[PDB]
Amino acid sequence: SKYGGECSKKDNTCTYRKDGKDHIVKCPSADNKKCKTDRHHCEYDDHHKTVDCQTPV
Ligand SMILES: [Cl-]
Ligand SMILES: [Cl-]
Repeated sequence: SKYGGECSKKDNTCTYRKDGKDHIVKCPSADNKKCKTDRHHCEYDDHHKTVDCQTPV
């Protein structure tokens, strides 16, 4: 599945909720996937094993 959360601009991480716990994973350093805006929605995609801290709004 895909798991949603919020990104930290300070740390360039995504904190996502999965099975009742929070998990923190680095965002990519790629320009249009990194955490550009603090607390932007982010997702960990467990099908692709990928993270995006600029999920489509
Ligand atoms: Cl937790
Ligand atoms: Cl910000």
